[PDB]
Amino acid sequence: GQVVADVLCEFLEVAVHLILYVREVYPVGIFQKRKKYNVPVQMSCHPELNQYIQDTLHCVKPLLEKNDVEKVVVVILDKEHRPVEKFVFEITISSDSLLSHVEQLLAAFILKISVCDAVLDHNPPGCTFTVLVHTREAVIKDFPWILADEQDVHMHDPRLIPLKTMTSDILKMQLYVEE
Amino acid sequence: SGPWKPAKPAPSV
Repeated sequence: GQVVADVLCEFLEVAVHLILYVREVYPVGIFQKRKKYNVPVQMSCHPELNQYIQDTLHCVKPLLEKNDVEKVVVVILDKEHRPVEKFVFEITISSDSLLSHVEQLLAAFILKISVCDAVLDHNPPGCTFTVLVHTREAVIKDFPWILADEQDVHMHDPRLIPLKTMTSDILKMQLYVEE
Repeated sequence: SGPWKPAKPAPSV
């Protein structure tokens, strides 16, 4: 329960950073490698951006603790505050031996965002982002949450981009065991 | 169900 919310919150935070990096929402100069993970990770060093992402997700954490969260969407906007890109994380077993659970979610997402880096055109300059939280059917000081408008939700003709990983193309891997 | 977002926008840089 608690542990799942914690794993997901950590993952989601790093994920926000890697989206901002790969998509150049902010200048590459604010990003640095984190050797705290045994998977490659770029994260912002910009203290106020980091505080912002952290506050956001630590508001989301209590809802994850009780499975009230249907999805978390990281939305990339031009500064017309139109959604131009939507990273949807739907919220719906393995050993720690090579990768921690957090690192496994990171590896999977890194495989996806790397394809992303190749299929998607560059975004216009001056893009920003926000996070949308999608609760299921049925905190912090001066960090309130409002109801989203339907301007930063819907798109003129959204295109689902299947981010099919490298391996998926190259290799299919199957395990057969005895009796 | 919302959706909900932070009132305060992401910082600038």
